[PDB]
Amino acid sequence: EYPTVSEIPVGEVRLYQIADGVWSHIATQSFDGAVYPSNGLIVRDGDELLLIDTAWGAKNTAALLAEIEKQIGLPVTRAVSTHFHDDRVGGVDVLRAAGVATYASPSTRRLAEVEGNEIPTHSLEGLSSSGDAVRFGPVELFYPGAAHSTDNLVVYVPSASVLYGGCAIYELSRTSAGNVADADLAEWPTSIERIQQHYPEAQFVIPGHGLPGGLDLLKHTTNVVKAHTNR
Ligand SMILES: C[C@@H]1C([C@H](C(=O)O)[C@@H](C)O)=N[C@H](C(=O)O)[C@H]1SC1Cn2cnc[n+]2C1
Ligand SMILES: [Cl-]
Ligand SMILES: [Cl-]
Ligand SMILES: [Cl-]
Ligand SMILES: [Zn+2]
Ligand SMILES: [Zn+2]
Ligand SMILES: [Zn+2]
Repeated sequence: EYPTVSEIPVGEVRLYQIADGVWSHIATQSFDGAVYPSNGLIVRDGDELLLIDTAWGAKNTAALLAEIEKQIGLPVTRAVSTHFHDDRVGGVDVLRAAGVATYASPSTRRLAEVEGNEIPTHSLEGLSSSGDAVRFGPVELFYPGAAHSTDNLVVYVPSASVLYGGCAIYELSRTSAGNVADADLAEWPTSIERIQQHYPEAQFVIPGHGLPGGLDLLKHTTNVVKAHTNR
């Protein structure tokens, strides 16, 4: 039942329950003349919610907050953006105005400022070196090293065995690499290796765009990235 790009009008947000207390949020955006879906995560944090990533823009992120209230009804109190690009931080201003405490690593905040993108308020400590992991409410944040971007984080939900890869992990239907201008193509396979070694127990893997799957999505992503490097 996972919604695909043709099933979500731009401006609307859909939620998909992955496991007890874990949802993905799915939105769509026009970009480069195409339409792309984009995922983030919602994790129950007691009687509150932790949000992972915006819904790629102010309008989409307002729709995200509305859909969360309609379908879940717990307040979003904190949000983490997993790298500095607009599908992760675009809409941070909307979150901030709604009383959400927004977070990102120091590297993400700096890169967002350089790029002209919205800047999450709070700085996450302990994620500056490859292999670093820190617990943050009901998730673990992991910096695997540079991949899709130099700052990209992944998010593990231990209670539900859900690994959220953000844009460092590709869905299976994507067999070519795109929008890699800020990527470290050479390090990306090694960074995925670090993810597999650190979260071998993941049952579900959620890419930044497209359908969830299992841990196969990690090897798939390595295969596609390597093929692009060699092309
Ligand atoms: C423009 C998007 C976005 C940008 C970024 O973060 O680099 C920024 C706007 O936030 N992230 C994307 C990604 O690749 O992670 C792409 S969408 C991806 C491209 N594509 C080709 N076939 C299927 N897809 C999905
Ligand atoms: Cl961007
Ligand atoms: Cl705050
Ligand atoms: Cl706060
Ligand atoms: Zn990106
Ligand atoms: Zn605060
Ligand atoms: Zn992306």
